[PDB]
Parts: sequence; structure tokens; C-alpha cells
Amino acid sequence: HHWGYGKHNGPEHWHKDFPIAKGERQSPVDIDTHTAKYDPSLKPLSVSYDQATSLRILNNGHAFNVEFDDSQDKAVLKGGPLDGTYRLIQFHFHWGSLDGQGSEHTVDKKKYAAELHLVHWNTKYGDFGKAVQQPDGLAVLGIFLKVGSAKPGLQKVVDVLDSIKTKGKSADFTNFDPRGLLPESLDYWTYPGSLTTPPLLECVTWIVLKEPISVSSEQVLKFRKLNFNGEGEPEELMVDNWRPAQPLKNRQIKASFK
Ligand SMILES: Oc1c(Cl)cc(Cl)cc1Sc1cc(Cl)cc(Cl)c1O
Ligand SMILES: Oc1c(Cl)cc(Cl)cc1Sc1cc(Cl)cc(Cl)c1O
Ligand SMILES: [Zn+2]
Repeated sequence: HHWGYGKHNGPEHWHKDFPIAKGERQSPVDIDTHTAKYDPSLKPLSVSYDQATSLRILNNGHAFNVEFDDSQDKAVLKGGPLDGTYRLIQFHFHWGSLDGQGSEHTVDKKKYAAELHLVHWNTKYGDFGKAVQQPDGLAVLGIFLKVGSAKPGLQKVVDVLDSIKTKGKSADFTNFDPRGLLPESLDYWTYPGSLTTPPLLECVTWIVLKEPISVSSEQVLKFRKLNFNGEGEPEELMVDNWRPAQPLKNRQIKASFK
């Protein structure tokens, strides 16, 4: 009876195993665009993905992760609200059963069809497992997906999903360039928060881009063909793998733009 996104094990239940679910810096949140304060002291973000080394794509039963070699400073996030160097470890998405839901963060209560999370850890802590124990351990770049024109740089991901339909399946996934998933603008909102999945650790500096990327209806339809279940188990489509907005509590969302 482990955690998931069902009626019986979904986000409203998580606090029984993970009491930090009701903590002071949980994610995601609604971004109230009128209340977010422009912070002229924030820097431009530095996304340095030219030497990124993708390795593998995994269906872990709650999403699919594209994993990177994070044993050296190849794909790093710096600048913006961040102190020091954060190494890309994986990206994944959250999405809906229909185009009107799927994102974890919302913007003036608007839900996007999906949300991409590029997960990075602070090199001062040496490894990901140590970094998630620190209040400045992770930096997650969040990007909203809307349905419209196809995203060219997403198609290599969509094309391999048939090979990882069920929980525990993986495939080689080399030479993938995450720069093809970024919007034109790096204008962002930032706030201190948490992992949006158990163990819900309060270790994340969130950096959520204002400009969504456009994906095609066919691209997101292929996400919705994945399965939460393992091979030979009753089919449960991997949809609505999003946690809803959590209380902002004693936090300020800052904007990088006027
Ligand atoms: O082994 C882990 C590391 Cl290095 C970091 C984190 Cl945040 C969690 C684990 S194990 C783990 C994985 C998932 Cl998907 C959910 C839970 Cl509740 C876990 O403890
Ligand atoms: O090369 C591409 C073109 Cl002409 C249009 C779009 Cl919308 C995506 C791509 S990227 C790509 C994706 C896969 Cl699955 C295979 C190959 Cl040979 C690609 O170049
Ligand atoms: Zn996520």
C-alpha cells in the first residue's frame, strides 16, 4: 500500500507516511503573478547544458526519468537565486489525463497540460543523497507545457516511450540534448520549497520559467500511454501524476522580470 496517485494512495494520503507533507515549505504552489515581487538583485540564470551526457530513460512507476552522468560538471545550473554549482541528474514530467490539468505549479490558478522538472544538486554536498538532506541541496527548473505545435526537441523522448511502458523498464538514451526542451526566455519565478513526491524533503530552490513550451496533442497522448503498473499486472494508465498546489505559508515568490 505504497504511495501513488490513486484514490487510496494519492497526495491526500502521503502525510501518514511522510508527515513533512504538511510542512512549512511544501511544493508545488500557486504562483500569484500580481503578488510575486520583482527582485532586481536576482541574476540571469546560467543554463550550461552543451556537455550534457544523457544515459538512460526509466519508467519508475510514477513518471519516466531521463538520467544524466552527474559524476563531473557537464550539465550545470548556476546564477539566478543560486549560490554555487548545481549538476543535472535527471529530468521528468508530470501530466494529466486531459489537456486542462497536469502541471504541479499553477499560475493565477491556471493548470497547464504538463510540467517538466530538470533536477539538479548542489556540488558542495558531493552526492544527490547528501544534497536532499540540505535546505539548499537541489535546484529544480520547472517548465510548463501547453498543447499546440510539436516540440522538436521532445520527439526523441516520445519516440522511445513504447520501450518503457511499464514500471521498472529502462532503455539506453544517449546523446540527448536537453537544450531542446527550453523556451526562448529564461524569465522565472523562484521560491524555497520541496520535492513534490515522497519523501517530500524541503531541499529545493524552485526556478519556474514564465514562458511555457508548446508540445503537440500527439506528443502528450504518448505520455498518457505509459503505465504505473509493472509488466503482466492490471493496466493502470500513467496519468494525473501531479501533486496539487500546497499552502504558501511564510514564503515570498520572487520574479526575475519587471
Ligand atoms: O535513495 C534516495 C535518495 Cl538518494 C534520495 C531520495 Cl529524495 C529518495 C531516495 S529513496 C526514495 C525514492 C522514492 Cl521515488 C520515494 C521515496 Cl519515499 C524514497 O525514499
Ligand atoms: O529532425 C527533426 C525534425 Cl526534421 C522535425 C522534428 Cl519536429 C523533430 C526532429 S528531431 C528527431 C527526432 C527523432 Cl525521434 C528522430 C530524428 Cl532522426 C530526429 O532528427
Ligand atoms: Zn517532478
